[PDB]
Amino acid sequence: PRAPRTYSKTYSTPKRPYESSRLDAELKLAGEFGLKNKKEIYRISFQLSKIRRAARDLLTRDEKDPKRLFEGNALIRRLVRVGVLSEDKKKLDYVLALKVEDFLERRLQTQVYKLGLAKSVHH
Amino acid sequence: ELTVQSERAFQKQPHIFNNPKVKTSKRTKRWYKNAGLGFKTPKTAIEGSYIDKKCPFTGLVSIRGKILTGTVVSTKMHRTIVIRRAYLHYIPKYNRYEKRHKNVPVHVSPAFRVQVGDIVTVGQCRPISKTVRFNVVKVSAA
Amino acid sequence: GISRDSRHKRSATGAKRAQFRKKRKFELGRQPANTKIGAKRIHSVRTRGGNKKYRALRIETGNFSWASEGISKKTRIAGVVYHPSNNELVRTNTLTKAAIVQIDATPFRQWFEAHYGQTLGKKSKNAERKWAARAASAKIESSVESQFSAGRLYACISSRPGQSGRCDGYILEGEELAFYLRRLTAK
Amino acid sequence: ARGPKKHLKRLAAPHHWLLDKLSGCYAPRPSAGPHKLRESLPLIVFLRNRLKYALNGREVKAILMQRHVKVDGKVRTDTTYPAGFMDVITLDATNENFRLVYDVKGRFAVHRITDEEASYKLGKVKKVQLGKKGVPYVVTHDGRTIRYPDPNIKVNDTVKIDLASGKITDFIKFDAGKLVYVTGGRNLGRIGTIVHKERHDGGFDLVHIKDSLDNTFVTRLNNVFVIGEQGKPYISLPKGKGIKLSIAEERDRRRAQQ
RNA sequence: UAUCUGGUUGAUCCUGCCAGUAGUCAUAUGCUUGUCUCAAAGAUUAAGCCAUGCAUGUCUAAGUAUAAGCAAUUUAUACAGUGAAACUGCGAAUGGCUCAUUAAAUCAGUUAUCGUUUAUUUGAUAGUUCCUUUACUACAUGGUAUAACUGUGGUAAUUCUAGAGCUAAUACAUGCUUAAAAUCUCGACCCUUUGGAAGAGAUGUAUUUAUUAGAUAAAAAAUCAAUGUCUUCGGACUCUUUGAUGAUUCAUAAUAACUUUUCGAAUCGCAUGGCCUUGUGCUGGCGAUGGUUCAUUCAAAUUUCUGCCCUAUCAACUUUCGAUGGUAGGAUAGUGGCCUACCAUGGUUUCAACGGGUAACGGGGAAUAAGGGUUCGAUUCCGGAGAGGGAGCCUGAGAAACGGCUACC
RNA sequence: GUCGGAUUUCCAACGGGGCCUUUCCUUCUGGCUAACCUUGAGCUUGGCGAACCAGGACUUUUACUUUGAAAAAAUUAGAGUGUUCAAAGCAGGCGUAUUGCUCGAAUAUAUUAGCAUGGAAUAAUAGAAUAGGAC
RNA sequence: ACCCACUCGGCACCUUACGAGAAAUCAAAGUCUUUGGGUUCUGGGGGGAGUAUGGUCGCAAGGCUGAAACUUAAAGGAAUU
RNA sequence: CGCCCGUCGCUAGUACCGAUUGAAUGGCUUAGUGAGGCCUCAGGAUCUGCUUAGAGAAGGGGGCAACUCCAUCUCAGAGCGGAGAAUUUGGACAAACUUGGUCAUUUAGAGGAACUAAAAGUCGUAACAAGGUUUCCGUAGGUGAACCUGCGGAAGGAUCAUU
RNA sequence: CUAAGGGUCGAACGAUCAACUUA
Repeated sequence: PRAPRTYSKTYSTPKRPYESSRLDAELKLAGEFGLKNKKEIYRISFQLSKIRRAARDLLTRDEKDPKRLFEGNALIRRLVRVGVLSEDKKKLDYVLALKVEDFLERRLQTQVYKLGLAKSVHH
Repeated sequence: ELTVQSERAFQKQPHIFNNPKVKTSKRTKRWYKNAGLGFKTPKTAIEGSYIDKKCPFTGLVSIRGKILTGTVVSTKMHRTIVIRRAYLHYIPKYNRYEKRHKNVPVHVSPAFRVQVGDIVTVGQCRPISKTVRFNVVKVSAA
Repeated sequence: GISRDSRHKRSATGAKRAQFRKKRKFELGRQPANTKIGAKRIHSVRTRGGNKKYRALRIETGNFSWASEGISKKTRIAGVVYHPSNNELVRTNTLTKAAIVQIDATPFRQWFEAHYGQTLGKKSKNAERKWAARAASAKIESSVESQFSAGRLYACISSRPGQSGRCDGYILEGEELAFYLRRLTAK
Repeated sequence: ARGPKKHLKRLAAPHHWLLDKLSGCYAPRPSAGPHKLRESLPLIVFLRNRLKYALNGREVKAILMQRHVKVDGKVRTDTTYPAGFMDVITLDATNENFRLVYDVKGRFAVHRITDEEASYKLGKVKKVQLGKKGVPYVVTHDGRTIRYPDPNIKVNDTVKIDLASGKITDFIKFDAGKLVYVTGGRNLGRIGTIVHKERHDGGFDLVHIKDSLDNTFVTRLNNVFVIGEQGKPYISLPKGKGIKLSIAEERDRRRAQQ
């Protein structure tokens, strides 16, 4: 009779699973960023869809809106904190212009490569 | 109606005693109460002779809670009439309303005069009968 | 036992209500008392939340009060002569609320003789002063005094015997006495 | 169900208790007492999760059995005693007296009062009646019965109970220009002044309480608690005094504090 | 992340369906299976049936002990330390499990109890109980068992029980013990008659009945039936008293009675202190238990408004023998056809009544998607029903209880 | 006018309130008498009551819409938070680290029905016609 | 009674296609993805089948309401060669 | 030399009808019988309190001679009472059984009449061209079979055309 | 035993009569 724990699925399978154009796109991304499962690409796209949906819902509200402002800066502050959005792009419109590569670059795997301690993403 | 005493028992206001050895004003004592909510007691309930222990102004019933309104569709019972209340239920699916009606049986007092096709307001009181749970407080007709 | 719910009865639309619950205890109902007269036998029935109720059977004597005079004297009962609801109660002489009993009324006559100093039909300054002071009020209606010459007045039990274990009431006087007298007299 | 219920699962407990949802499936159901279960605070949760003096359930029991706390003058020994609004817990050890006052956010507080302040408790009377033997009495919000009160005292006012002697020493009438304390509802914990009220003789009397920052809100008369006149509170107000800043102002306050 | 494709034709554009596609707190199964965290799990058919073992018993400083139980009192001659069993007081009606029944029923939001009960708590609350009330009676205090226990036993078996002998209570059944004043009733007497009265009874609370008060928007005069305060009896007359509610025959008070009679402490644990008329004299604390009434709280039970799946190859339903309403009475803790006696013939319905099916407990919610919506919801939370199918009942504040009994299949 | 924050008279716009133009959009007892014609030498005694209330009064009806109280939690969206990331959870953070101190534990949605509330568009609704019509 | 001009209601007709439709074609079959003037009825792949049964009307023949099991990946519409 | 229709015959499946006052299962229910708990009218085993109540006879105190006073092992006899089971009259609640009725769910059945699936069964050629009798719609009759014929209507015709 | 089914002479009213039935 204890309160049940909450679980959620963090990835979204593509509606079209069988397409050469998308298939090669994720293979290029996975190989460049060193990813084994394409569910990792499915996961990171799922997070992008959620924040885009939340940001889109904010953009249908007028300016000087307490709900739009508070959640708008909070989402913007989180994005600039994690490093996916530059300081001069904090205007709530570039948030909709974020891509998967920008989020993938912030992963610790790529940062280890960038600082020069692995010599290869697989390493 | 025609006769105040038309039953086997003697109809009287409970615990109201008229002393047979005095000649005080307004002969038989007629206890009356004010329902409230701006509902004035009709003069018939003040100078009348009916008892109607369930009357909202001369009986013992206390009126509290909802104060509904509706027209009169039937008057074939004794001291009790049926009212019809019309509302508009909203269906969330096809973005509009529909007409619906409910027949609420209410208790009426001999002081009031209600006919078929009369908008009346009824107040909630204690259960008077199996289906009757409202009392007429004010008839609205010219 | 006897149920007291509204789930075993037809609805206002004539529909037959289906069974929902077994007969609950907070809707229980016990049997009628049917109180007789003489040889007092009062039983007790345990009710909800304690509060014992005295079930009355065969009550011999009760309390009756003269509203006009304002007194209340113990008086023996001797049967009922009129009952509005049913007539078999009159035949069986069962004591229930709102029943026209025919009381002994002997103490009431004794009180009147000892209070206002007058006799119904049929030497001390302290007593005489009250008797003279209480004048102009020793005259009552003809019906009550006529029944006093009969040594019996009519009354009406105003206390529920089964629920309270006591049957109390008042002596009829006024329009009620005239009303009930006509029904008894009516041919 | 065939009688009363003595249990409280850890999902139907009042949300202002700030209880978790993983440490057990039950909640400390308060026993019958001065206040309702949904409008009070058990002694166990207050000492275990608020003051953090006790860790486990038995530690609260050991502390309570040792005759340390004193609620409204009485020592008390029940772990589920329903201490609610206007309840003062006095601790002989640690030299602290604690008063249960709602916060702006919607929960209880740990407001500390001086020993002089703990000697008196404010109480909102609920009923005034002429009891048996013709003696008048009043019924405060805590259920205390005080005989022979001031005739000027009527319904919906506040009295200053002496606690130690249980006698009324001061009464505050309900009128315009009175500082109150909202107890219960989505607007609970707000402190403001009364400007006017619409009587609405059908139930649920409403009063327009105005904050010191020109903010106005509507709260039913059953959820109000007059705590003094305009500008002078008869009780030491909690920190913040019910300003009720918005989510934007709160965030700037945090960023101005870190 | 507001997306389609393949298939009728020699070929084309359509309608149209099939199939493909992705997801499922929707399951089942197959193949394979290395790790960390979290975690569902005899619901679907059978609310089918159950071996066996458990699932509710319980004490303090403070109800009752001489265990013919255990240590030691050495502060205790009656125990007074610990303490099985038993009596007693409470709890066992919570929790847990299942979704069979049930389609204005349950249930959800929302009202009322001025129409009711309420253990346990919280805050208050019994100078009035000796009734020819002067010997009629212990009030520095009354009576009666009984369990455990000792011994006799019975039956194959049972949480089966008897006969004999004790003993206890916060066990049963009785029961008194503190002032002073105030009115109602009485009234022996003085009896001048403006009239005063020695002395006696009752007045707490609880149940029942009848009556009264429970109120009071604004200012001045003519008289009386008898002057009423004080008197120049020319009359100044003010002084006077009852709260709340939108609203009550409300709370409350006083009269006249009713009770076979409710309560008004014969209970218990610590520390033992003061006054002296120097005494088992008189006062005296911190508590526990219980108790009548009110309020409060945990509740319980009725109840105002709106809202539930598919069906007309269900169009009229209900009232024999309760249906609609009224009167009066029973019963209930209360309102009420809940029931009874009489009277009137009403009440519902195409605005979807009634009847039938439900792989129907309902809701909070779950899956699915731009929006709209569709489907599911036994299942952790809330409100309901049941203990195999029904009926009946004791105890208790609370059960129509089944890990309580009684009867039938 | 402070050093990419923030001011005074502003060209401008935008929602609100009040007043007048034939446009009462209820007033009686009251006390505040209010804005007091009240004026004492310039901080002064006496204007029409809701702008503060207690009460009588006609308060013709809605459908609709704005706002507020109300919609138990869990759940959903979602603020903050190094479960090491994450599913989660509501924890945590900071010292002179021997005395300790302290921000949190939000917010939002929640059908229909019920309650109050400002408005008057939209859609109906009754008023005074062999005048039983209003001051 | 005819000629000319105008007007209202008609049975309709000729030419174009703004516009609609899959096209044949349409002064509506137009003012429908720039989707909303008011209202009624009917249809959800082709067979089984307007069959079986149950109601209802009729002297009968027959009319109204009206399925399911089962089977199939096609039938069907307009045009081109 | 395309497509296609029906009767009849063989094989299988599905559904309908069907005499058998069919069968089985479950719900509802008239009536009869009616357990049991409960409430009432009685009942009285049994236990126990109180009031006298005389005697078989000891004991002590008093006239000390007969005689007198109360306690005792003992037994009748009379009432004043309290608790009080088995049993019992009546009443309401009402399990269950029997007998029927009704509703709903499956199922046997000679035979009758259909539909569907059936590589190359028989007979005829009804429809698609003016399909060789233009088709189709209704109605009635007839015929192994498609189908034919009578009456009325339609073009979905083979005629947008006779001032 | 109760209730119900009439004539009748003069707010509906007081007298008078006999009759077979039903619940």
